[PDB]
Amino acid sequence: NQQDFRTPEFEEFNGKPDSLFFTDGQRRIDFILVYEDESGTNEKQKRKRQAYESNLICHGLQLEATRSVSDKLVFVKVHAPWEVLCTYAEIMHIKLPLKSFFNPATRSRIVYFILSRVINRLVSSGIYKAAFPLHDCRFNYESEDISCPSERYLLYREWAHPRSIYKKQPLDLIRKYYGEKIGIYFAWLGYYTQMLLLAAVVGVACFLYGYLDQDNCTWSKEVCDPDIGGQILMCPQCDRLCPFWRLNITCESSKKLCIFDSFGTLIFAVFMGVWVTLFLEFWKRRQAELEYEWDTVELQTCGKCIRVTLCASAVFFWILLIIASVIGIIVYRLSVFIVMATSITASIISHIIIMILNTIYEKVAIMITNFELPRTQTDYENSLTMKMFLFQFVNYYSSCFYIAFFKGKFVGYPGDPVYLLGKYRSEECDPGGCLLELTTQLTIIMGGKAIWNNIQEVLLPWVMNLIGRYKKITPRWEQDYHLQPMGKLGLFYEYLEMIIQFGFVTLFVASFPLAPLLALVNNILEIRVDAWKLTTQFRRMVPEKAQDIGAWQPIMQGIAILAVVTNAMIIAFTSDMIPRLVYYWSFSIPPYGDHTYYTMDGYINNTLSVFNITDENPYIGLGNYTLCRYRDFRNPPGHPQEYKHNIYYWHVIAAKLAFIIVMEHIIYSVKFFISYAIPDVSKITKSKIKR
Amino acid sequence: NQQDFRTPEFEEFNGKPDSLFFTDGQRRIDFILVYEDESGTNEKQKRKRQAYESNLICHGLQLEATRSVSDKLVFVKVHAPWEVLCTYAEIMHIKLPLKSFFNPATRSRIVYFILSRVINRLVSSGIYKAAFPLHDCRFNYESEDISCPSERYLLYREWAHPRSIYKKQPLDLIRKYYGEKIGIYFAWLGYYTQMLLLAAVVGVACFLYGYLDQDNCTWSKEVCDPDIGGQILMCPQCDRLCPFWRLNITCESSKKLCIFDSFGTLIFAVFMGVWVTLFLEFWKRRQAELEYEWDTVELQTCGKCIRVTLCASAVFFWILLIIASVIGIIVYRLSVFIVMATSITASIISHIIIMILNTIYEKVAIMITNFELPRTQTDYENSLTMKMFLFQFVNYYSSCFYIAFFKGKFVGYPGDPVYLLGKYRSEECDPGGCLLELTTQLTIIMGGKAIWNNIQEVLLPWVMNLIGRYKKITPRWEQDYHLQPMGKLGLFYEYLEMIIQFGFVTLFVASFPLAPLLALVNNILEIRVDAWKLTTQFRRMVPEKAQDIGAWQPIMQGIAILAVVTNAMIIAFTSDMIPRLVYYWSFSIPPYGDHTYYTMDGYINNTLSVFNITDENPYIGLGNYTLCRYRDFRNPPGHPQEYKHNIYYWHVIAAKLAFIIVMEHIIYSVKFFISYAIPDVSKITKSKIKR
Ligand SMILES: [Ca+2]
Ligand SMILES: [Ca+2]
Ligand SMILES: [Ca+2]
Ligand SMILES: [Ca+2]
Ligand SMILES: [Ca+2]
Ligand SMILES: [Ca+2]
Repeated sequence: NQQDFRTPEFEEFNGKPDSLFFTDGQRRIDFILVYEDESGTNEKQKRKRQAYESNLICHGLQLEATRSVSDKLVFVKVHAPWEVLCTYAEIMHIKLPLKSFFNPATRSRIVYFILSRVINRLVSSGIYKAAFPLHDCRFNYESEDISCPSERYLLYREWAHPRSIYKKQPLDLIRKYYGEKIGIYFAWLGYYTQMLLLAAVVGVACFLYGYLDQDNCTWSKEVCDPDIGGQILMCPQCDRLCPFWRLNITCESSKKLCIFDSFGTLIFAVFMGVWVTLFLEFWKRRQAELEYEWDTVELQTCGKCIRVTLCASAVFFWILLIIASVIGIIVYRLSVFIVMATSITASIISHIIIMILNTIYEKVAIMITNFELPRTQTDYENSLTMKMFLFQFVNYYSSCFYIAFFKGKFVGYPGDPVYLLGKYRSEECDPGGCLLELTTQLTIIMGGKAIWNNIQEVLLPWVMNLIGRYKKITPRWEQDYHLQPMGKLGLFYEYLEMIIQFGFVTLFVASFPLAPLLALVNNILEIRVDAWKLTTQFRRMVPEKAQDIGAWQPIMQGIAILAVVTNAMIIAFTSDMIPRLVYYWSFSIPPYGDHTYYTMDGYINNTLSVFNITDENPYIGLGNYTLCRYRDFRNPPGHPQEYKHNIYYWHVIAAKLAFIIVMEHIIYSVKFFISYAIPDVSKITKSKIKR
Repeated sequence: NQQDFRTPEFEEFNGKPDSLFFTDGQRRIDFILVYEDESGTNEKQKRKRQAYESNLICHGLQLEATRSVSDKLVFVKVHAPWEVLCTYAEIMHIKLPLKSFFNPATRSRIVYFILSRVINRLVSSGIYKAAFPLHDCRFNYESEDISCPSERYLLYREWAHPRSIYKKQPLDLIRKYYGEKIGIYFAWLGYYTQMLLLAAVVGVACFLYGYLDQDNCTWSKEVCDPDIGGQILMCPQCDRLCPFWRLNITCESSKKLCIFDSFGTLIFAVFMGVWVTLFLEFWKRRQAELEYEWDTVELQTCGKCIRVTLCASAVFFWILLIIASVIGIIVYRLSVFIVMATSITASIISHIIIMILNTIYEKVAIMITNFELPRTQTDYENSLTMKMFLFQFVNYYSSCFYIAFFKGKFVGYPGDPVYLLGKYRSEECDPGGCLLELTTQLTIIMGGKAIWNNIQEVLLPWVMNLIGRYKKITPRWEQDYHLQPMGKLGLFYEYLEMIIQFGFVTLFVASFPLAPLLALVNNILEIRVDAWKLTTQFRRMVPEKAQDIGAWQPIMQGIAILAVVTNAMIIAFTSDMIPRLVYYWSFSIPPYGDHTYYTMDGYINNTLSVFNITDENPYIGLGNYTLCRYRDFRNPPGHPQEYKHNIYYWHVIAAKLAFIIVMEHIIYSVKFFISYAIPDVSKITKSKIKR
């Protein structure tokens, strides 16, 4: 309880490079302590460190210290004797198998439990420079010690090196080396990859179905036809900045659309609702099986309500402010890049700004909790998880929800457009369409940002380690000291990235079916990059235990429900499928159309709405034209209700709302049945539980 | 393990009238068995019963048998000695309080558990006529024995007597006397009554709001006025059976409608969604509180899959057939009663037919499970509960779903109506409207059928007991013998009645807001009737333990979700609120209407569709009239798309679908937020859990 004496056996030896034991070699190293003290704060830190070391020795730990060969830094070796291990294995409910004994992971967990009971406070307040366990050896080389297993080398060879990309994950080795959280993260990632392979082959089937009929989609042929889709002259998209345009750029746009907008995409969206349900249910079953195999189950006012309400209101205000900022920044970045290839540059500029404001968002997300922190790890972690996920959701998915549900959805007919305010003429979608723009944005996100994110993940920790080493034989503790410490909530970031990808896959799956395939390739690379940067660059973290992914499971459930709603809204409002269907059924018939049987020909001409120049009148300056046609269902000019919504408009909007209702109800019913018909715990797992 | 000897101490004594003990008086009676044997089957029954009694004696029980004073019926008293009770309280996980000992309820439960382990099989195969515990004393009189508590007398005086209808439920006494199942049923009933009081005062406020504005609803005044609602001549409701009618019966019909069809009803529907959410959440908290207080927490292939699928298919087929039978019988009973008071007679005829087919439905619901019975009580009971509830749901709620969502919804214009087949002209709703018919049906159900059900519950057990006694001092066993035995799933029927009432309250709350009040009165009477018939009429049941209401909780969750959907559909399709709203907002304006500002005057004339006689033509025979109007939004005759749906129809249907979408999404979001914001277990309950 007092700084009676210092760390015993203060001896220096760095000759053995890959020795995890002490100088005698009898006992291994379950933790390492780092401090620099030789150069009024200095004496206070010295006294407090001496007190802490004395407490550690008195509790039963053995501390042996050495100084860095490359001086002023002193490394202290921490080991738990046999008695300490036995007594804290009796205290901490550890599921030992009863028919050296403990793998180094659980030993380091025990010693960190001891440090917490008597550790992060010293490190945070500059007292201790670092404190960590040790790796077995260098990732690329076998350990010099024959006795010590070089399982880090094995994990680098068969699991982390890109050359073994196609091999199955040794999901038992990574959990026995790193811990249950890392192991369950990688198991969840692998299962997610398998389900993505299933959804990806189904989506490729749908894509090929839409590609084989690409030569028969009548509307796309008419758009490409110069005799039908060339005669149609459209109205300018913006004010005084766009000219009158025909419908022949929409030739290529609509070929790609007919590929990406057909019955195959709707079939795939229904299948994807089913597939999300199956993914969630079978992950519940796999999670139960992993819980059994790994034994993850272990155990160890008015003013306050007013403050909670005020903080929630402040968080909501901040979220709304960031929503507006993201929408404005993407609109103004598009405007900047106006004066394709430009999309990629705009995408990377938005990515850099998003990462800057993401760092800002992390800072504000810890600040908001700073004055309301219960300091209990589980609830604080879950609250921070929810808040950070809300922020990331806001950013990433607002950039896409603006295109899907807000862009072009609230404008008017060319005569008297919807003028917002002093700066007005709110942008409408591209000539290709809102759906094609959303598809291109999702493709850019998936492909380009997955590639660049994996490259950054590979390089940034490696770059930091390289620059740290830039500024001869070194022991294990010194080598581990020159490694990036994976800070607080590091695995949280990996889970967050994968949940963002899952939201991208499921929420907007009705736009392009290749999202599961693009996520499949990304995940196949992601397993290896996350394994490699954890194995080689980042310093080894103390193992712990987790029985599930955490708040990410409720987050995924909410994303699934929101995905049903969002896919219904995408097929109804963003997509053009329902107007085509309504024409083919109830407007190519004698009461409205002229065709005898239900067909699709003469659809583009009949859908578009005329607008003659009877309206400043900025349109006459653009050209000598007199009538332009726009993507709306108003009455023709000269009608008694001209520019007002006509019978066709309300028919189509009723069909859209009816489709939303029918699809949502049927999909929710099927999801309810599948979740009901699937036992969340497998029969084999029940049988082995009975034993 | 052999029939070595009979029941010891075979003596006859009936002098003591309310003696719960044996002849000696040292030991109380924990069970009574009924058998008659003095008159090949006889000797086998004698041998089997003697073996059963010998086994009971060997296991530790003491059995004394006496014959009835009024012969051939012999009653056997069953007592558990101190050693057996102690050893089985050690066996069965009983939470005895440590700072005669056991209350007779748990003693009876233990003895019944012993009988089951070594009782129902004998009763089923005529071996034992009946097997029951005994009550302490007569309900209306004190116990003759001074020492014995007269807690049945106390329950009658304070809780079962209708004179104490305003008292609090002695919810601890009823669970300590009857058991945890009955106790939790009555606790749920009391909490349901409290929440019904809340919903009832709110609904009375909404009804008052609709009743005060009864003189300001313009459309009802127009209907009543002979100048507007009298000149409108409507088409005959049926073919060759109904005449041309004006719109003046709809005067009174619309007065009542404007009372029951107003924004107050919509506000109350939203509030009822919130109230169902709060009811479920606070019942979860109350159930946790009762689990803590009462300590209810206790513990003690291809061919098969094909058979399960076949059984599910058979169940679905039977359900559909019963749906058809119920709709056909109600339609044909209405037809019979055609050739008000007639509704009441039709209601009671339907009630009699419903009870007959309910007996048949219980028979078929046990038959379907007989050949697939796992024989484990929990799963088989849950399956039977779900199937029987599905059947009762189909009956009760299909009689109303036909009126709401199908009657008059799929018909045609009077010229060439929807002719189904050889017998055709599908019936349209009454001149008052589908909503008024639904509200009248619900009022009949609630008021008349609740009063009649309570009267039947009071009389039928009492009448059966009277006729049984029809065919001088009688001891306890003989007194209990002449009582109606609450058979299998007896408590299930009470729960089913209350859940049917809950479904009527929640699913159709958008029709009339007095449903919560009518449920409140019914439940205040129901607590007393269920207490009285259980205490005085029905024979005592063996106590059991249950920590929740059972499958009724998932059933109520499903009913809540379906009630959100059903109230949305009722307000949209069955109710006329949305057409009125659409007229007032977007059809009393210059583009369509003539009025300057938004108003509701001239709504009835503008909504109805004209139809001149240009069609057999049964309409000319009925009268000399030439044009009639009908409740549809077709084009006027002579239009280029005459009798086809017009702009008004599609605008109205789009608004109906949009309201369904918006209301469902908002209500589900609010329910999600409230269930999230409310912890399922109370804070005080958590604090006492910590102790
Ligand atoms: Ca990545
Ligand atoms: Ca990653
Ligand atoms: Ca399930
Ligand atoms: Ca009743
Ligand atoms: Ca009852
Ligand atoms: Ca809750």
